[PDB]
Amino acid sequence: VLDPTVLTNAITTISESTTQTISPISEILRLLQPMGNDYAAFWKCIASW
Amino acid sequence: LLATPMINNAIRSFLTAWDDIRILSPDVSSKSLSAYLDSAVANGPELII
Repeated sequence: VLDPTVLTNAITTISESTTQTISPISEILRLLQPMGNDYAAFWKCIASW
Repeated sequence: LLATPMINNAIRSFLTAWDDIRILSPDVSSKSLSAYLDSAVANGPELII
């Protein structure tokens, strides 16, 4: 059961300064977390093999 | 689009101000490029009488 509060909960507790303009936590949290189909691509890849 | 608002606001000033390059960008007178070419034809002499 791939639950994405395990990846998110590890990145969200790295400490970064808020005074920086470009924030390297908010970029990757924008990168993966909008979610389409609860990450079912992985099943398709596995199914295809 | 993540930036301190003062910085993000600054980008808009730069980005749009160069949008007026695109109002007079590549000229759509590609058919009238020949009409630029047609302006030089009428000052041709009549060699053939």
